[PDB]
Amino acid sequence: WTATSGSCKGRCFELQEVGPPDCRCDNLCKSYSSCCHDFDELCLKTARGWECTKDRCGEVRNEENACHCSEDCLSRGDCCTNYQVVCKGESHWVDDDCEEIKVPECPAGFVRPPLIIFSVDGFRASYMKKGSKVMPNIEKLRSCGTHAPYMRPVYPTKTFPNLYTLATGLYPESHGIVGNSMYDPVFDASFHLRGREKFNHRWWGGQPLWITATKQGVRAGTFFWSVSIPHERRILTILQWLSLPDNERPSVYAFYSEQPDFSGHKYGPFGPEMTNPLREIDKTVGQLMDGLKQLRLHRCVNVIFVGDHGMEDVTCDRTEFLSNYLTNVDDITLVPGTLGRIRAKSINNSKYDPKTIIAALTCKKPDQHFKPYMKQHLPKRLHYANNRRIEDIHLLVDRRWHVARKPLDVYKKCFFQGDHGFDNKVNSMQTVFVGYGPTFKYRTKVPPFENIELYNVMCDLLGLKPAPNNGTHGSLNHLLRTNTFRPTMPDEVSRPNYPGIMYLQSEFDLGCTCDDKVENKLEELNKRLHTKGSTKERHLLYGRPAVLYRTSYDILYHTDFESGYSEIFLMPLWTSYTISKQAEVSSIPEHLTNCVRPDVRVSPGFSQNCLAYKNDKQMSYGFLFPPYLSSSPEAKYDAFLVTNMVPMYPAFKRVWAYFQRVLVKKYASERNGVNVISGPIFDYNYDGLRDTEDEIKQYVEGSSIPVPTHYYSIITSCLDFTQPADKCDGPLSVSSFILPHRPDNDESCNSSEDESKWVEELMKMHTARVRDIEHLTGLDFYRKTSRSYSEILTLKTYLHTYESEI
Ligand SMILES: *[C@@H]1O[C@H](CO)[C@@H](O[C@@H]2O[C@H](CO)[C@@H](O[C@@H]3O[C@H](CO[C@H]4O[C@H](CO)[C@@H](O)[C@H](O[C@H]5O[C@H](CO)[C@@H](O)[C@H](O)[C@@H]5O[C@H]5O[C@H](CO)[C@@H](O)[C@H](O)[C@@H]5O)[C@@H]4O)[C@@H](O)[C@H](O[C@H]4O[C@H](CO)[C@@H](O)[C@H](O)[C@@H]4O)[C@@H]3O)[C@H](O)[C@H]2NC(C)=O)[C@H](O)[C@H]1NC(C)=O
Ligand SMILES: CC(=O)Nc1ccc(C#Cc2ccc(F)cc2)cn1
Ligand SMILES: [Ca+2]
Ligand code: NA
Ligand code: NA
Ligand SMILES: [Zn+2]
Repeated sequence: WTATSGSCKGRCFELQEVGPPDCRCDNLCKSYSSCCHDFDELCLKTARGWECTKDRCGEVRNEENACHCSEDCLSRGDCCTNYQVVCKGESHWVDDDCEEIKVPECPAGFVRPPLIIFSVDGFRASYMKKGSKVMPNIEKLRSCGTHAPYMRPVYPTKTFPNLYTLATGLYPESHGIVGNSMYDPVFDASFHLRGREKFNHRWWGGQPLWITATKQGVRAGTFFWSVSIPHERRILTILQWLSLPDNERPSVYAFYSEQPDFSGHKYGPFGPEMTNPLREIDKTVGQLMDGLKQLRLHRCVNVIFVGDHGMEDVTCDRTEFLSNYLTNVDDITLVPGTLGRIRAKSINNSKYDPKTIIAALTCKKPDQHFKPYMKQHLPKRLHYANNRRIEDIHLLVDRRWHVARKPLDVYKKCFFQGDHGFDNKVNSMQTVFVGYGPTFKYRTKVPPFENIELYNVMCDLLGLKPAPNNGTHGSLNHLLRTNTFRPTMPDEVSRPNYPGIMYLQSEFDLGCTCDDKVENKLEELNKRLHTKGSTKERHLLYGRPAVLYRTSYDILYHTDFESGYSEIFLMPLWTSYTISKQAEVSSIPEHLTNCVRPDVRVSPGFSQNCLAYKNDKQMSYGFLFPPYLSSSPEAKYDAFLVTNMVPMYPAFKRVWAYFQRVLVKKYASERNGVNVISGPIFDYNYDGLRDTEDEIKQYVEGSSIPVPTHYYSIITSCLDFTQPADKCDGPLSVSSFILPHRPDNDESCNSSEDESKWVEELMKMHTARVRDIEHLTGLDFYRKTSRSYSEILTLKTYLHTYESEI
């Protein structure tokens, strides 16, 4: 019940919402059916439109008008945004040359430059070039301020998961808005786009920017706007709030536009109908900047122009139906469209079986436009698993397609030509970023970055301490003229041991054998230097990775590679090696095929053993430093040490062997040498974070050798590829991946072909940021370079996407 019988007199768009059943006058009351009776009359005036004309100049104040052109409107803070232009001979902000804003130029009583976030729904990155003719205010913000060629959204590339990521710095799996439709089995409640359930606070996790601000005593404008409040009124409300007295005035504001997403759904991203919504957005930006200039705030306010996601071409006739694959279609609930999520229709039917649902959906038709995944097998870069609201079965849908349960769902539920929600690496889903103001750089282009990074920067812009989030604070310092945050390297928690020769061969009973007794002060002086770290500067280019947790591990040096060997996990945490452009690939000699050699630096009790692999019929083994890339026949023996061995399913060895035999050398040829760091990952609870040993769910049968869920590599080279990787004077270039360690290659529909047709395609799909590998391993990489730490943080958040150029 709301006793809507109170009044909005002097309360229009009041900043704190008043508790039921007193009636509300805040920018969200319309959404809750709870506004006072006079809200429309008082708060949504429209008389006379939004622009001053010649004849209203100096008019007698008439309180009915939407905005005012009377002489007092500046002191009252409610002129039309073009007031000074029409009635005082002033120029529009877009007509003025840009002039660097070196310092904030603020009216008295402003303690800090305000931040205004102008968020646009569906604003695809290429609109900045393609619509440039019809967006002069936006093109000025972009060319005068700081801009990226595009900004990567999070998955799924839907509206609320992305806007709430902007507000919290968290992945959707952590903030909890994981789609535009959700079931929470703990609440036993559902969230939908239409409805009042979506307003319940318990859907919304983390701490959004407005709550961070408020807790730290910075006032905030209310971010959410009811759909029927027109854009001109949203802008005028923000400008009026900007005229409040110092003690009441917010420092942070948001504007939001439903366009161009609205029209994009109907007409497609580049439909001829799309020119007008882009014109109209630009004109709204023009109103804001003219209003700020009127208030003398246009060289004081930081303005962010930011999208939530792009828009792709999608039509009714590109729909795949689960009824064309499954017979039990009525025993499932599908969340449909640009991604799929599948669960059982009833918790009381124990015949529904996820494993056979997946198998019925896997590589079933030659041109199949979706791929089913258990959520924990999705590419780790999506970070889309660790939330009870995400269903175990997921369908990644090819761009341009939908998935639906039954054809009837599509014509009885064509109507649309655009949609979004696809994989966040897809070029059509990329969106925009522009920062303009005293704290942003002048005329600067920065590389593309992910939207999870903005919350930190918005906190920096406001002098706030960010709540814990998924951004890497300092990675976007290069966007800012000042207020940068000066990160420091995490402290190493565990220091390594440097073991020497301590064990005789006969102490090992590992059931390993090698044909190596086919056995000189010239070459034994050398073996010794190699085991002391004499070639370490060649293979360890950026320092040893730091171990950020408590553990026991050994550095092991070799001619061709260096490793950090875990006495707890019985395998390396990392193995580092450099392949120059000139390197040669050799084979594994026939007599060495099954060779495994005890490492006399590491005790039997902390080594793997060969008998465990012999007795584990499902599990085989691979090596981290590959024998194919040994620098000489004698160095090759080092590659067969039991301390370089890791457990691998046979199906996985197919991938790993191709990467190591063919692709490392291809990359070294293309990139003028590479440094590779590879290693195992254990993430059995799929939370994106390194497992402790007591979380391991699978071991090599009858042993304490844990089986990894993934294997990573980080491949680093010189950004200026005229310089060799091992002799690089400036910025680095990196690509990385996190390959799932699976017992089948069901993910790859072409796997029965030659590895040259499918392996690299798999690796690309599992591309990753160094930062993702850091979370998964508790390691910190690049600790010793000649680069600034901020630059290294930007490199660690880089993602190599393999899309073509936008
Ligand atoms: C990305 O960035 C985020 C934020 O830093 C990281 O997420 C954090 O991870 C840590 C480590 O796991 C979590 O710590 C654990 O927290 C609980 C306390 O839980 C409450 O307090 C915090 C702090 O205010 C809240 O933010 C929590 O909010 C979660 O739950 C509510 C629902 O209750 C929901 O509204 C939120 O959306 C959010 O859900 C997500 O997180 C939970 C787990 O917390 C997860 O189940 C869910 O799927 C969602 O993803 C919450 O109200 C504490 O009890 C734990 O202690 C236990 O473990 C120790 C081990 O030391 C045991 O000894 C002990 O007995 C306990 O059992 C943890 O400390 C932290 O909550 C979490 N924060 C958020 C906001 O998610 C991610 O890890 C980052 N991702 C990557 C890849 O880096
Ligand atoms: C009817 C309807 O949907 N209204 C609506 C929806 C969303 C928003 C937002 C937002 C936002 C989040 C994070 C930001 F950093 C900036 C803006 C405002 N109004
Ligand atoms: Ca984990
Ligand atoms: Na052997
Ligand atoms: Na085996
Ligand atoms: Zn949309």
